[PDB]
Amino acid sequence: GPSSQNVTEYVVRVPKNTTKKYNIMAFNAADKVNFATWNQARLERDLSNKPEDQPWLLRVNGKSGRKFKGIKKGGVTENTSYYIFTQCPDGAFEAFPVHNWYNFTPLARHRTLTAEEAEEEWERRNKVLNHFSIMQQR
Amino acid sequence: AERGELDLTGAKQNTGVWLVKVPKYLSQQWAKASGRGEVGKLRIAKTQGRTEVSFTLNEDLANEHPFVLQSVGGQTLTVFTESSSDKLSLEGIVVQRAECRPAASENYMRLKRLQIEESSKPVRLSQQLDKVVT
Amino acid sequence: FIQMSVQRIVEDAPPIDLQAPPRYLLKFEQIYLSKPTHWERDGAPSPMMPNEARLRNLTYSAPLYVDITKTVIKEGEEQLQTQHQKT
Amino acid sequence: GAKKSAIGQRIVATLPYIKQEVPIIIVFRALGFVSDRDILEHIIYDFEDPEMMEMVKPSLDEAFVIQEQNVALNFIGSRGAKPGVTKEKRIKYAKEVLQKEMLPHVGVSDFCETKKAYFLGYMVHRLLLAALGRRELDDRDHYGNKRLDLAGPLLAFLFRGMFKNLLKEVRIYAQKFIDRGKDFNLELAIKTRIIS
Amino acid sequence: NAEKLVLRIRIMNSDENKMDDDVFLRCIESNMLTDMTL
Amino acid sequence: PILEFLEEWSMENLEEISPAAIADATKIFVNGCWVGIHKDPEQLMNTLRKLRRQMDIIVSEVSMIRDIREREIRIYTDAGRICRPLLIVEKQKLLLK
Amino acid sequence: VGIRFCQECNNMLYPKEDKENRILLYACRNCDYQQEADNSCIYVNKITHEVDELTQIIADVSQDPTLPRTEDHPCQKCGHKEAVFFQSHSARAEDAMRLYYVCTAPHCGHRWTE
Ligand SMILES: [Zn+2]
Ligand SMILES: [Zn+2]
Repeated sequence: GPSSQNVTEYVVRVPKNTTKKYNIMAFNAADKVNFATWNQARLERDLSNKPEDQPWLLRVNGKSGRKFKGIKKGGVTENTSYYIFTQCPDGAFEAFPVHNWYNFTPLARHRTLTAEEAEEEWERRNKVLNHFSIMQQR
Repeated sequence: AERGELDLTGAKQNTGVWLVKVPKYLSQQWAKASGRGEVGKLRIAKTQGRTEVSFTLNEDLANEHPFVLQSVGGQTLTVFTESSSDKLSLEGIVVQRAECRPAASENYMRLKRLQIEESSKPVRLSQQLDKVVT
Repeated sequence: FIQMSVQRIVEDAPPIDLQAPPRYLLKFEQIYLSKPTHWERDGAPSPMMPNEARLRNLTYSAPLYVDITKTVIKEGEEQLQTQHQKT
Repeated sequence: GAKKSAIGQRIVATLPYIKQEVPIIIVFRALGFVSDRDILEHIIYDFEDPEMMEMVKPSLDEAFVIQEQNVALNFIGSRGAKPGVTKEKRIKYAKEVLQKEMLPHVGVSDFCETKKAYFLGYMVHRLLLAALGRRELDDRDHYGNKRLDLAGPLLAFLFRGMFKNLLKEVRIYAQKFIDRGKDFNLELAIKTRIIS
Repeated sequence: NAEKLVLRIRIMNSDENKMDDDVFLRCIESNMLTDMTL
Repeated sequence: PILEFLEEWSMENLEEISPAAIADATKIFVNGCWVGIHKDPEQLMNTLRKLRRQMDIIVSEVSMIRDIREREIRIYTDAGRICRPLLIVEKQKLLLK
Repeated sequence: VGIRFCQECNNMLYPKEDKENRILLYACRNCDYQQEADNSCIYVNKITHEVDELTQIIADVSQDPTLPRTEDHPCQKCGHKEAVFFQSHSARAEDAMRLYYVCTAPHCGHRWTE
């Protein structure tokens, strides 16, 4: 059929400026990220340092859902550029430079041992019993 | 609905986009005018059991760019944008990755050498001074 | 070392920031070297030949100069930038 | 020991400007990799190798208590040569130590933690191969592991120490005059005998 | 007679009837490998 | 110049890769810094060797080492490396004529 | 031997026993998560460790010009006469003199030992 030999060619457009900047969001394969349950999400700068030069914090479904932290790619693309092609009704490809690259990883939520609590366990770090029980006591 | 809410509509539509790695000279030429609305045409040719992607530089822009696809199963990529009006949205999900390579091999290095020399202009070196400073 | 390392060392040095409140900055940019010179008792410079250094027990050394740019801010919406060439 | 020989052999790291070494996994926690899979992905590149996975088990147990990046940073800061007065300052000190002092050749930028984790994992990966006998130990006598400091690099070593003194000296000279209220003469601030 | 020589070991019944039922075997296994003398 | 050329060729940066890809690929080291990974080490070494011999981007004193068993390519550009000139042999023949 | 990671926080799963059912369970720490173990072996170490070197051998070594090449041991997979032979030369063996052969034909990384 036509698909066996289909040839497609589209025009490429590079607008001088866009109101919204384009950046890449990367998720590790092992994360098994699924957007079906992403009913609501929140993306904002971190408050630990306390703006444009700080990491990005991503929250999904409020506190109940998973939380991800994005970090700007340290390696700069001085000799490289990245472009994204998006389908449009006019049928011409549009390329937007990647303003930033962000790597997001899930953050586990639970009663993580505090800094003060970790001090007590440091005494038994060399010799500890029933690693499971340590969390139960906490 | 709030300022920090993310418009995840693009994810719902499962829109697919392509991530392309291109050299600076190709983008530099685009950055030269960057306002004519046209820089070239992307041609994709498919056969019975093989697909090839190539890009052609505009004749006016100049005054062949074969494309190689890459597997995207090892990492999941998504594209999002931040609006100047504080309205973040997700453009779509990356479905394929491609890279651009130079058709020429010998004379292409000549252009790279000029860039390396050009980037060497800020590299300041000590200067011999004929007469002692008085 | 002379052509690259010395210049890189001077360039890589952080600018000197001083606060009084007037603020002072010193930035070193360009490094110059003159030919090995010897200064007589009267203070007249002259090129130093290696044999003369050997005979007169001198050190075969070349003067080193650096271009220093000084910028001063006195919280009066005025900035004065004075450069001392070949310091 | 009863439990000493059960976990096995654990890996520690001796980072600069820290009096005592720290568990290896803690350094990964400080760099921003919390989950075990994320840390092990930087150390073991082939999960199908059971031999490599066992070698890191004792290291994971040692740093089991520390489960957050901030907790790990505080642990690193607590052992710093200059312990912080408060917990917040300890984290800042630990961040600075890893940012610049740890594997500086990998990077010093604020966003180089990922690159430093890969190389640090490579250092661990190289250690495991030596422990597993898969790779031969490096030879100190092998002359491709050596470098020769010629006149240039030797002189460049002196110049930075002597140039730092020059810049320190002008700072001290200028500070006296600035505090006095009078501007300072740049020519007089420079002590030429320092380099000569 | 079997080509493979085997020796199955289990903890006493009285204790079964405090440290850990699983880790203790590793401590025994490591202890018996080196400390024990045949 | 080495890093710029490597990025141009089919070398993936460490940041932009998943760890699952590092198993098959060969690590690329430049002055001891793990720059990235490459899927065709043999072709890269041929290209790297060609550039050095033509003195295009790679200077003569740059040493490229491929550890085939360890799946690592080490490129060294720093000072202090002791080297000697050796005649290149191709197909059991001297390129010197 | 199999190493399992938690599906919630991607942390290590350690063996655990449920007295209610008396079945091995891999329970995540600090995650109140449990999984049904199937291997039934939680720990195994081989002191002799007769691990095959062919698995460790990498087919790319056939491109090494410093390795000797023999035409007297043709590849079984493809019949290529040329082969590159070497010794493991890896610690923990205590006797490393046998030769492992790797086919030199491109795309055929067949490895064998005589
Ligand atoms: Zn878990
Ligand atoms: Zn074969």
